[PDB]
Amino acid sequence: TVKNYETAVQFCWNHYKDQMDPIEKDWCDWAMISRPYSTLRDCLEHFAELFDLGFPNPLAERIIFETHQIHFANCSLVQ
Amino acid sequence: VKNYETAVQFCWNHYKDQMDPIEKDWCDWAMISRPYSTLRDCLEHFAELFDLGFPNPLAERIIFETHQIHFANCSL
Amino acid sequence: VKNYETAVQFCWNHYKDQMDPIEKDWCDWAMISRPYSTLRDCLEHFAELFDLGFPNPLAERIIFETHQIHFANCSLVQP
Ligand SMILES: [Ca+2]
Ligand SMILES: [Ca+2]
Repeated sequence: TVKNYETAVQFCWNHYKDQMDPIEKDWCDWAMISRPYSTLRDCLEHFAELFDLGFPNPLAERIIFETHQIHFANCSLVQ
Repeated sequence: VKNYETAVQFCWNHYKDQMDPIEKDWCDWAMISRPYSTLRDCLEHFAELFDLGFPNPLAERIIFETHQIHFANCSL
Repeated sequence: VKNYETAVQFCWNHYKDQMDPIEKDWCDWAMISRPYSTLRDCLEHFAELFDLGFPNPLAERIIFETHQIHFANCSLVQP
């Protein structure tokens, strides 16, 4: 039922992974992958405002660092 | 505070003074967000005051810094 | 620039063109803010041009790259 920020962040991440898991072959398609990533960021900020925490905030930024390490860090910058 | 670099140091020290006594709580994400927001507000207030963009490379180094010393070892 | 990825290379190449002649000043924070602000504005402009979110993963990889090659080892205050 989502009643604090930590569990909100889990909610956002879970929705994000549901998008990212089955499209591994396109993680470095920068234009395409910008959509689910936007939905992650925006979810993170939406729930930051809902719980009156600022944005960015440390948990949100750990989450953004985590996707960069697991999805994007070893992508080529030109396809 | 004669310039941006010394304003950034001023911001950074008001932040640490808030953070050092509450090491136990550095991974209480809700709580810790407050002093962190003050640091960002400070970094941005002084950026505009010295007519520099935000984010900017020095402000970003301060953000990496606090992630490295306060939040890196935290369970998510 | 036929797409976002090539837009991001134009931004990045223009940035390096301004940075390379001022290597002795990469740690002059107030000074080096100008070319960096232009880089961010360039990344955001083309982002909005191609109706992608900003920030986005590719743009963030460029940010990380300048932090790694330009600013990682600078003193936080000049002598
Ligand atoms: Ca805009
Ligand atoms: Ca779009």
